[PDB]
Amino acid sequence: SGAIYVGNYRVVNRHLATHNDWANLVWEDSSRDLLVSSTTAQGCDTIARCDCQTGVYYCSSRRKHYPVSFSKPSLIFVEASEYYPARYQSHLMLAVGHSEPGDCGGILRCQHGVVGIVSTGGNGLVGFADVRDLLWLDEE
Ligand SMILES: COc1ccccc1[C@H](O)CN1C[C@@H](C(N)=O)CCC1=O
Ligand SMILES: [Zn+2]
Repeated sequence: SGAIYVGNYRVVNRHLATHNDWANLVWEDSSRDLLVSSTTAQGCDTIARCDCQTGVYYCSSRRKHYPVSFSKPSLIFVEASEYYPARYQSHLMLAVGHSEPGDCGGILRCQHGVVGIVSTGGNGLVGFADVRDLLWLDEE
């Protein structure tokens, strides 16, 4: 589990969104595994606006932050889970790292700010849903 709190937005994995998220919906995209809801309180996270390919992510199944090298956002085939059919997930970045299904939500960050959140993985892989192209998270 986990979310990004930027401005008056909450960014979560679409597959982990709550009823309150769906009842206060700003935007959702199944192909990216992302959903954004509105918040009453202002958040403290800042979004990175860059093309970094190195950063650090939080892994809840190890209580640890790991430094990683990761691929550029791409269209990558993801194996069937309890949330999605085997399919093509867009704007996904992969790295070598430990990951398990409850780790979705952990933040990946670079020197510029938050890059994205854990969305996939398995066999020493971890996939991150990028958020750096969502420029509207910085306003309104
Ligand atoms: C962190 O992910 C894992 C970890 C260990 C093993 C397998 C995985 C999966 O890739 C994660 N997965 C895919 C998600 C998606 N974005 O399509 C939907 C829900 C899900 O369980
Ligand atoms: Zn960066």
